[PDB]
Order: sequence, then structure tokens, then C-alpha cells
Amino acid sequence: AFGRATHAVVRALPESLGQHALRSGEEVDVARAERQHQLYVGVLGSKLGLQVVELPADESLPDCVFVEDVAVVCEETALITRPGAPSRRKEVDMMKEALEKLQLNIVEMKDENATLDGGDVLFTGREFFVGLSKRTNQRGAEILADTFKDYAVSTVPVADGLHLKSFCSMAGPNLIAIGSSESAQKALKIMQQMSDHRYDKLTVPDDIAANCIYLNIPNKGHVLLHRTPEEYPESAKVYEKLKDHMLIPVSMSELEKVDGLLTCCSVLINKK
Ligand SMILES: *[C@@](N)(CCCC)NCCC[C@H](N)C(=O)O
Repeated sequence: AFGRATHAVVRALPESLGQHALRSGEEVDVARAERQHQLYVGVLGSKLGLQVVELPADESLPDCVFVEDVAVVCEETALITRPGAPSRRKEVDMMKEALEKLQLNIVEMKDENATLDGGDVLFTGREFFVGLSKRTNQRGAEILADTFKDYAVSTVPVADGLHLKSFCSMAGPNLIAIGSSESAQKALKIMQQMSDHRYDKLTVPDDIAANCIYLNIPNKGHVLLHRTPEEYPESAKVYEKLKDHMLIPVSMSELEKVDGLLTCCSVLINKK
């Protein structure tokens, strides 16, 4: 069942993030980001009842909170990535430990010519879309392709120093949340040509706000964490039409300053 999860790996942000985290804007309020990430953890863990493994902040790694970038997980198989940003590679160490406690099958992307961000991987439930970006390359998607054999993998040129999931993400089975920008619409279509099947599409006015979290919770159903009507009111209005979804607005303004979206701050795990 798509978007069904039992666990989630997250990680506390270090104080060094406000000043030291890679980006591309306002000064970051660390107190505010702190809070926001707390709320974010509670929605998944307290409100939604997933077992959360919280990793401790490594001050040394100001980007460490964005855990999605370091691992892709599908069924019982963990891909531990080789992040495009050289400096962020020391964040895999601590994630591999955790994914080992979860008794998950590990594969490490060690190939020295292979970069891959999890931020660049869209998993539709039916297949894989990997974005070819400034951080994820051919040699990485091929290894991602090689790790998840039961699934078809195809690559979508993502430009402009972004990621694939900066303008899209799954908002339900067969439903792909999508930005209006011509960048996104382009990849969107590029994506469909390549599928053995047609996806439904949820379009939203703000590229960033098409990054959301869909979940299939036991005795809850469709669940979507999405950006607030404050941050992105015209996109919130679009999510508001999803009347089969338990809609939980989740703010993420601070982290966005450093290119942090909703999906980046967790790795989701379905366990028997
Ligand atoms: C999430 N996945 C957003 C980009 C990919 C959709 N990752 C944010 C990472 C933010 C760090 N500061 C970085 O620059 O890697």
C-alpha cells in the first residue's frame, strides 16, 4: 500500500546551520527553525504515531537535518547515497548505523564518480524518477537503478541548481503534486512520456509548495503534510480540495531559506 510507513528517521539541526548551511536571503532564525522542526517531528511521531528514530545534531555538519538527501529506502532496502555536496558525506555514517538497527538491507553508494541526493528521487510507488541535477548524476541513478531491481528507473534533467523534488512530490496514489512553473511542467511531461502509465496531477501555483508528504496511516487513510496557508495561500487552497485527505499544515519557512522542504527532513520506512 502506497505511502504506508511505520518508522521515520529524522535528525536534529545544529546551531551552525543558520550561519553555515549551504544555500542560494534573510538571516535564519535558529530558534524558529528549531521549533518548526520539533512540530514537524511530532506530526509524524506523536500525531501520526510512527516510531521515530531521532539522530543527534552534529554541529560539525550544519546541513545534517536534511536526512532525505543521504538515503533512499524502498521496501526492505536502504540505499545510502553519495551526496553531491562533498562536505555532507560525513552525514551518511550516522544514518547507516540507524538503518542497520532497523534490520534493513543496506547498499552503500561508494562509487567515487557517483553522486546522488535523495532530494532528487521521486518514488511514485509504481516506479522511480531520478533527476539529473547539479548534485545527482548518471552514475548515481544507474546505481540507484541497480539497487532497486524490481522497479523501473528513469532520469529527468533538473537544472537551475535545484532538485527534482523542489517542484514535485507524491500527494496520493497515482497523484503527483506539481508546480506551475515552466521548469516543472517541462519535467512533468518529460516524466509522463517515459511511463507505462498515466499519472494524475495535482497542480499548485508555487513550485516549492508541491513538495509535500503523503502517507497512508492505519485507520486514518490518506494523510498529507503540506505548507501553510501563511507561507503559500494559493497552494494551500489547492490542497484544501483534497477532501479524502487528513490535511495537516506544516510550516517550514526558516529551513526553506537554506533550501529545506518538507520531504528533506525525514526518511520514511514501512516495516512488517
Ligand atoms: C531537500 N531534499 C531539498 C532539495 C532536494 C529537493 N534537501 C535540502 C538540503 C539543504 C542543504 N542545505 C543542501 O544544500 O544540501
